[PDB]
Amino acid sequence: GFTDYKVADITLAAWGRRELIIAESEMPALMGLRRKYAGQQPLKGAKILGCIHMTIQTGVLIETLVALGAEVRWSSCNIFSTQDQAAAAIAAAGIPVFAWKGETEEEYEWCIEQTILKDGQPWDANMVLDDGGDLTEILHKKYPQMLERIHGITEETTTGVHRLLDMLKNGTLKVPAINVNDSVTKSKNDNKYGCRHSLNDAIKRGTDHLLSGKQALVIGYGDVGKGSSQSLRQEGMIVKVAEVDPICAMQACMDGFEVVSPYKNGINDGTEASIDAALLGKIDLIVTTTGNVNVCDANMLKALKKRAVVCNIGHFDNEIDTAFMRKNWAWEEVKPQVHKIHRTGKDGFDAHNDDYLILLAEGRLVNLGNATGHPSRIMDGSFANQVLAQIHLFEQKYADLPAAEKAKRLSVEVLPKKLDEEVALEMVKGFGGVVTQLTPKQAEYIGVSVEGPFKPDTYRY
Amino acid sequence: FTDYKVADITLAAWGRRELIIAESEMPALMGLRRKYAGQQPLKGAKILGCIHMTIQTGVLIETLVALGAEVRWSSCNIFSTQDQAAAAIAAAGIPVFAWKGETEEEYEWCIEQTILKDGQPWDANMVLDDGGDLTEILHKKYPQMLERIHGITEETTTGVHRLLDMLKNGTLKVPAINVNDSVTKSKNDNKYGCRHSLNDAIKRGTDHLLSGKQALVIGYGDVGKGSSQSLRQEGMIVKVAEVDPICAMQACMDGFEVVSPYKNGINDGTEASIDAALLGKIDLIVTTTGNVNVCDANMLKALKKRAVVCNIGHFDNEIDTAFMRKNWAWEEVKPQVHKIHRTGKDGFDAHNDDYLILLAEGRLVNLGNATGHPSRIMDGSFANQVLAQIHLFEQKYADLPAAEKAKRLSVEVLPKKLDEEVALEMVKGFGGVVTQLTPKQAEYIGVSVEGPFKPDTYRY
Amino acid sequence: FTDYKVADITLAAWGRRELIIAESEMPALMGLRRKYAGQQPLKGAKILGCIHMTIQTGVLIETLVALGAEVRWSSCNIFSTQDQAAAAIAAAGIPVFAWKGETEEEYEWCIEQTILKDGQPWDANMVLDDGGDLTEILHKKYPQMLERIHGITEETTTGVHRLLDMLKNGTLKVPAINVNDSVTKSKNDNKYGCRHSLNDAIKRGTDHLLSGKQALVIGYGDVGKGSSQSLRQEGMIVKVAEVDPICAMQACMDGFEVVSPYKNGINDGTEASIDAALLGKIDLIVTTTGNVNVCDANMLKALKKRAVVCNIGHFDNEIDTAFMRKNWAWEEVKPQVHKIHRTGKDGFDAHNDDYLILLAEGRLVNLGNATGHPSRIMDGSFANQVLAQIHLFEQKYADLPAAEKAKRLSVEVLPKKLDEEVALEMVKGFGGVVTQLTPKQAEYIGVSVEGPFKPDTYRY
Amino acid sequence: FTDYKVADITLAAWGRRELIIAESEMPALMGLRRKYAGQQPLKGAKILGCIHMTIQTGVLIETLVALGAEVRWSSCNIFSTQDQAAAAIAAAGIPVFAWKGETEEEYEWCIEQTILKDGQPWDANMVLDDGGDLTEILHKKYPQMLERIHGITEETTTGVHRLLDMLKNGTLKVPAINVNDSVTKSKNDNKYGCRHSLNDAIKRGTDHLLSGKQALVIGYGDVGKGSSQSLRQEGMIVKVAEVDPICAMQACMDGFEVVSPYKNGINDGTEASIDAALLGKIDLIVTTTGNVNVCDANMLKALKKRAVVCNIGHFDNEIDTAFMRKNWAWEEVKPQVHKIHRTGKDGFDAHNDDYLILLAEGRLVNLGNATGHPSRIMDGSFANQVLAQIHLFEQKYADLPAAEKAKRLSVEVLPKKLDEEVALEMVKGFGGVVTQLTPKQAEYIGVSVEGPFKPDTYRY
Ligand SMILES: NC(=O)c1ccc[n+]([C@@H]2O[C@H](COP(=O)([O-])OP(=O)(O)OC[C@H]3O[C@@H](n4cnc5c(N)ncnc54)[C@H](O)[C@@H]3O)[C@@H](O)[C@H]2O)c1
Ligand SMILES: NC(=O)c1ccc[n+]([C@@H]2O[C@H](COP(=O)([O-])OP(=O)(O)OC[C@H]3O[C@@H](n4cnc5c(N)ncnc54)[C@H](O)[C@@H]3O)[C@@H](O)[C@H]2O)c1
Ligand SMILES: NC(=O)c1ccc[n+]([C@@H]2O[C@H](COP(=O)([O-])OP(=O)(O)OC[C@H]3O[C@@H](n4cnc5c(N)ncnc54)[C@H](O)[C@@H]3O)[C@@H](O)[C@H]2O)c1
Ligand SMILES: NC(=O)c1ccc[n+]([C@@H]2O[C@H](COP(=O)([O-])OP(=O)(O)OC[C@H]3O[C@@H](n4cnc5c(N)ncnc54)[C@H](O)[C@@H]3O)[C@@H](O)[C@H]2O)c1
Ligand SMILES: Nc1ncnc2[nH]cnc12
Ligand SMILES: Nc1ncnc2[nH]cnc12
Ligand SMILES: Nc1ncnc2[nH]cnc12
Ligand SMILES: [Zn+2]
Repeated sequence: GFTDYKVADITLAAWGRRELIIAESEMPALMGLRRKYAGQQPLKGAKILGCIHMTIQTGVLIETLVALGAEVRWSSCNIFSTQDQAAAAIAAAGIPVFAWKGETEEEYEWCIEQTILKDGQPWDANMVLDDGGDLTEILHKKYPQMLERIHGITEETTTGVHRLLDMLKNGTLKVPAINVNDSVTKSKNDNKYGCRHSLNDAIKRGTDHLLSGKQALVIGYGDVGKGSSQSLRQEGMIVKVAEVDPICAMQACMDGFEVVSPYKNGINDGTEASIDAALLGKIDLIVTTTGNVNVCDANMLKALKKRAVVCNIGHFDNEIDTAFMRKNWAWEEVKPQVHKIHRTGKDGFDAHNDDYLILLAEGRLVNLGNATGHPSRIMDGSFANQVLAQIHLFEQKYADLPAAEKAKRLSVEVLPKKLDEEVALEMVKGFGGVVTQLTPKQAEYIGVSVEGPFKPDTYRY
Repeated sequence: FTDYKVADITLAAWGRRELIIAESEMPALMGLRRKYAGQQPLKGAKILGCIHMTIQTGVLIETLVALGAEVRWSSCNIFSTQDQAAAAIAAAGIPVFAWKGETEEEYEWCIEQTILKDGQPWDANMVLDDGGDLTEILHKKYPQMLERIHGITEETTTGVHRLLDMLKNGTLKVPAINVNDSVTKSKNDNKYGCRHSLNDAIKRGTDHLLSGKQALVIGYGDVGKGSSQSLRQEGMIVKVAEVDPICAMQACMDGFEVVSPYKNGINDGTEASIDAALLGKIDLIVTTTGNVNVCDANMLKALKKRAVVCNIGHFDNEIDTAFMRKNWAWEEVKPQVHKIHRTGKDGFDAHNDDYLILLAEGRLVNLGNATGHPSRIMDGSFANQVLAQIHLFEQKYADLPAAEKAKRLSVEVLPKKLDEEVALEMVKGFGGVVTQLTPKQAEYIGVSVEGPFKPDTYRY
Repeated sequence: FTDYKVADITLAAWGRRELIIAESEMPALMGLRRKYAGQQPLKGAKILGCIHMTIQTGVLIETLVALGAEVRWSSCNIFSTQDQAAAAIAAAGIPVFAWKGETEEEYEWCIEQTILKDGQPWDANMVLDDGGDLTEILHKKYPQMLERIHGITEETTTGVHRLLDMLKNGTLKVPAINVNDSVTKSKNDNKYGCRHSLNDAIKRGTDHLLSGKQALVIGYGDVGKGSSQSLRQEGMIVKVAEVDPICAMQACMDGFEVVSPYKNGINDGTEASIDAALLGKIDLIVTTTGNVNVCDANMLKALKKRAVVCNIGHFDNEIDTAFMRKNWAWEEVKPQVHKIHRTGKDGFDAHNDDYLILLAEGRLVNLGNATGHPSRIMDGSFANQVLAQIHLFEQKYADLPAAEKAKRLSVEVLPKKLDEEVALEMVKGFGGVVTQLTPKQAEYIGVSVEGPFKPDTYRY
Repeated sequence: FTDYKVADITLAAWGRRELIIAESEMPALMGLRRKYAGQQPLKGAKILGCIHMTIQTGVLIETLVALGAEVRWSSCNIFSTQDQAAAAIAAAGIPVFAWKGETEEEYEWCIEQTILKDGQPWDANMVLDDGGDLTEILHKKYPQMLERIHGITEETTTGVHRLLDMLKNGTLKVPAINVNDSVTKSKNDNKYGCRHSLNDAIKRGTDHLLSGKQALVIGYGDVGKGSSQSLRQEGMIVKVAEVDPICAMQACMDGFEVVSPYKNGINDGTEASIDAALLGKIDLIVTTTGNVNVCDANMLKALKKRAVVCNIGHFDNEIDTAFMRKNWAWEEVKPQVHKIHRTGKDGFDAHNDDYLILLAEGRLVNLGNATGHPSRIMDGSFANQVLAQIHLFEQKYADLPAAEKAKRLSVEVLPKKLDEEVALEMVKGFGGVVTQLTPKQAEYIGVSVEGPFKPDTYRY
């Protein structure tokens, strides 16, 4: 009887299920939570609006939430990141999902709206799980009455957290949030090692280019930029790194990279004369990792070496000025999510023109657009933190609190270190790792309990 | 001038040549000399210093002096002094009591010579410490001196732990800056410094090939991360031990197998709990923890014949060297390199195969068997030290009214803005070029164009 | 009549777009097109080709044709064709019989379609082969055709071994060039190609994280060196098996532990000789040997649950997949990815935990589950192929008298000077700049300024 | 015993302690000592040896003696002797003339003391040489001695070139074994030895941070490959120069940018041909070529201020140090470390910023500023030397009639089977376990189960 979904092809469900069964075996933290909490049903009565890339890994997350008692309605947080077999397997399990690979922007917004509304009216949602803040923004702008009954938001990614903190600073945030991104088992696992795995993967799938011996420029050296620069350097690329943050730049130097700017002396005067044309004319690959806007700008695109590959692994596509390219240059599709952008003019191109760039995933997050994003064993950490964060906020029942008590709990918080450690331990056991137990004397010597937590909250890892 | 004690004053010219080179490798510190020369922000400061008397420390000392300070100096380890650096500092008219190869008694005597001048307490008003030994002696033996001291600037993880313990117990008498937890210290010195200097020290002491051999690194904090890289980049097969599952997760993701010396990780102190099969394959063990007895007697008994044993944490009690002194025979190979013969206490066969090689008698190996971290790394740590000395000296805690002392008695870190400023000088030293945000970009991410660029929660 | 057979001719435009990109990545091959355009050195050549029908092979084919040849083409593996490449070649009017996912019967039919044109032997006069299957079929079934063939140019290590065996037995009927042993082939394609494409294929088939997991690479020749790097650079903990102690020495020095699947390295053919403790910790096994049964049934039984098994040597008999077909149940995950359930032959539980994952049914994994080596690497191999075709075609062995044919049967390599010339074009493709020797320098080391730069004994 | 000259005989006990350690790191060489002690295959051999008088050479010498030889020894470089090794050898009753820091006159005198015993030619019958200086002196000055010599075993690439030049000109008087081109020498010592010892020597001489800095390695043969890895593994950004496009292709594929010091690679002797922008960014230049003047005066003028300059090829003429001696002022930092002030010849300002740092006066830096390659690597080279000495001594060329000498007068390598046997012992030293081929597998690949495993064409 179940029809409350919209996916590319329901017949892919059996394939998706085969891949979910494999992914379960690669996600011991998440599966450990399923086993530990199945009896208690800590999410019984939770009704979760979810908006995160509809991948196989998200499928295991969804089914864990459901196994713990929740009901959900789901969409993807990017137009190209859904794996159609994952979406189909979730729909076939009776779970509302509105997601397919290759959505238009209009369809993207419609999919989020289908999670929010059931049978033409607001669903009885009481929790939000978001990656990037688009669902959170729609709820605040269009559905404030729904937020009265929502207990919390659990936010996945750096960009989404920034958006929440902006709302909190402006006094416009209506429900408390957990910053899942800043668990160490998320930020220093997913953001870094996930991109290490999936950046080179996506570039190979899209282009099949040799990377060894070629020149790359990675814009940014935060967690994504660190993992991205390693993805490339481990393949034998000669990688240069750009940064605005001198501490991150110092790390890039010490890690063995030359630190450069696309602009002469680092100063963008807005003119083509401020571009380091000599530097850009030697770059074969540019990757944006910043979470910022226009860090690969029009003048940089004009100066790049002929046939350079351009991609973005930050959350939103506006890292690269693709609007400039759409307005001015001719796009030739090579295959899905791979375009040659011909710099010779807007109306048509010579099939044998040499003056083009190759753009991956139309500038949208390349790892998910041209490959399958991060691997299950990495997403295990992020998604175990999501489950714990959902349990915590659902149990706190913010929406049921009196006004004076809401005022004290309206915050953006992280999970306690003890839980971060518990996720990490399950990850380590998945690798067959064996953690040593402190003796009582050793635990006393460093001032911790034998079971942890092992570090002060100031610790950076 | 006679108010010093060093191994050999005639090494001064060599030390000075090396200081002049080190200046060229320390642009953050040299930038501070230029920036603050006019103000003389340390005029009237009288600084008790206790930190490894290396060439890099020499550049630190001379920066403090160039900013107006007077100092009295000792090393914080018996084997870490570079005798040419000590000589060059003494030859400049600066009181220094330090040499490579001190006894424990001589070590304590050197610290006491900084504290006392012409037989009585110096009129010290600032403390710069690495590991907390000087801080401990002042609190326990010279509490009256602390009434006139404005602050302590503490270099290293172990020393900071000790300060935070004092603050929690209410026994810390003056405010402190935790220099260790600047990012340009902890995530530069503690990690990349050990990356550079661990393999260096092992090569100088043993000249052993590392490629293809098996290592066990105990700990995966900043020092353990850098140490594991030092070995793996040489082609060692490195296994990592940890108690902290987050640090263990990082070791797995970084490409290491995570193992325990004890079966199932359970250290009951019995020989039966040792993973003898694992330890019997290890060619090199390195301790990085800041903890006690992490390479214990039963582990030492089980190690592969001819394994190398060393420690790069602050104190030698990471390894049970007392057990080895009590039970086994020590044959000096050359200074700071001993073969420890597991055949018994009273003599050894010159051709015995059942020995371990211990470096620096278990004391920090990078400084003991080589020269510690390189100048361009120590530039970051020591720029932070100078800024921290300026900050606490200018605050004049000792002279504050009682109500204001109560509010300022704390262990603090430097502001992120200054950490970034030190980083930028370091980056320029490499020829790196940082990009400047446009106004639109700065608005988009919610920061000022000049920084700071990250919230205080950020981990890098 | 369409004198081709491909999966889907509508993929031609896509293939053509990818050919145009690949041309830009293959400067040695495109340089040959330009250099030899005038001469048409392959005018009159009629080349039977059997090599993986990829985009890279497409550029090779079109270079041969641009130099005057006519060709008839098939793939040398059932899973290696890129259907868009085959379509683009068919659409250009070139006979090609190839698709991804051939049966063994279809594979042999495709080779036969190259050999026969319109129901009779084509008037072939040249052979280009990868692995020796076409060479074998010609000798076994069409020996009269070899009377008119001037030579064979053989791509890969396995094919060369087969040719040398024929030469030793007196069964080889035409001379050959060993293309594999150009340095710009063996030490480029076999090593760096596998470095690029092994981890690529494993990711596409499984999307498994590799970092922190345990791999066993069987063999450490050129393919094993590149394969081990592919995995270790992703953070795998890689162990290496070898029978050749020189290759094993290189693996140790490169930072790998060298192990055997068998106790003390001795296989007695029973499960008791398996190192079950070792195999029970392995997450991925990769065979690279060119040998037979190097991942045998007893090893397969002992592997860790849910281990990935794959082969990157030329033929699938490196792994005992016949044992698995006879005894265990195969569940297709997706094309070229099977779970092999060790619970029995007749069915499986969808939730069984005791399975292995086999890629490409044991056929070469880089081509089966991804797209093989990248264009910029295949540029070197395929430049050598073109040069080898030119050389043998020009020599005209088939036109020699019978007594002279007997004396001119050999297996030769290309001269070092040409290997250097290919390498120079590759380097220029990266933007590299080679220095020119001064006359004094060239005299000092005993070479010509233009090369060759090394004696024939040199191993690089 | 007085028939020696060393720096300080009292260092003998230290040398012996280090020899005993080195023995445990040299299982191939010690395996030969044990295997051949009974047979005494070198009984009656009288070996003139000229190779770096290190601890590793000490183990070599004592192995030759243990097998029956008598020797007379000198070093083949003025800065490479370890004085404790020389003392330990002299204290064992073995004639050795070597110390660290010889003058050129003393260097020649030391070689002459090996050649002459009590003022007259020794009754030498074998030569062991590293670089050809002893070989050249014998041919030019002592041709009568060569009549009674059975062979030369030559260690290094430069020496082999010199022998092959003599053979080509018809001036080589006795047969030679090219020890360099065993795989367990060239692809072990030349590459992995330099990987270990280059960064070691730079750190000992300068204590400079390498991570994040720019290096230029001139050459990408075995020494250049190992050198480039030594630097890149420490986090240097390494660029590579080459004249050989095949070696340059390998550098690109290995992840390096390939550059020339000269515009378009044309070294026309002019200042304007220097790529000033490139050289002005280089912090470290290392020469690895075996060629002459590859770091020339115009390059030295253009280098970044405070760049480090060193050579790891056999001879110091890779760098134009004569130009620097004639034009610039040298300030000794410490032994084997000079600042070269580009401000003029007559004195310098102690605070001048415009200088270069030269290590070991341009002589081989790994031996000059550190201890060269490690024992476990030199084990391979020196096991090959022992085998080569045995082979040529047993052949007794000097006793053959003139017509029979003609057939054996050649420069040859050891058989692959022996190369494999050395490698196996090396692998067992790491605890590696080689797999034994089954008879069916050996048949499949066409080899004997015991080896050799590869054709003579194989490049590894
Ligand atoms: N694709 C993925 O799977 C994935 C995974 C995790 C996070 N992300 C996204 O990637 C982005 C980066 O995340 P993060 O965790 O690395 O954030 P981060 O804050 O740790 O790092 C971003 C870095 O970009 C630098 N930067 C900003 N503007 C710059 C400019 N103009 N030039 C150069 N450098 C500049 C900043 O200084 C900072 O160090 C965010 O959008 C985040 O949501 C994507
Ligand atoms: N030698 C040097 O030049 C140098 C440089 C910087 C710091 N240090 C010293 O090195 C030590 C480590 O400093 P750090 O910054 O890395 O500290 P840290 O807190 O970052 O790391 C120490 C690690 O040891 C682990 N650990 C504790 N007990 C353990 C046990 N029994 N087994 C395994 N792991 C265990 C902890 O979990 C932690 O991750 C300190 O003593 C510090 O003062 C030395
Ligand atoms: N997939 C690809 O794209 C690709 C590329 C190049 C070559 N190849 C194929 O890969 C195979 C290997 O080629 P190669 O050039 O490396 O050959 P190689 O001769 O250089 O190396 C093969 C190695 O396998 C080792 N070996 C043999 N039997 C063994 C055993 N039982 N256990 C352990 N090690 C064993 C040998 O000692 C040898 O070192 C061949 O079949 C070749 O045709 C495939
Ligand atoms: N220091 C050590 O311990 C040590 C060890 C082994 C060998 N060596 C010596 O090192 C030298 C190199 O030995 P190798 O075995 O690497 O020789 P090799 O022939 O393998 O390599 C030398 C390389 O230098 C390149 N080259 C020549 N002239 C050049 C120039 N003008 N610019 C750039 N590149 C140029 C050549 O093309 C060649 O690839 C020899 O002198 C050898 O005796 C030293
Ligand atoms: N595989 C994945 N699933 C969900 N979110 C992701 N973010 C990055 N990779 C992802
Ligand atoms: N070189 C050095 N000088 C001072 N303190 C140090 N800590 C580590 N290395 C050091
Ligand atoms: N340690 C060493 N001893 C002898 N010859 C060498 N060549 C390189 N290193 C050496
Ligand atoms: Zn999102």
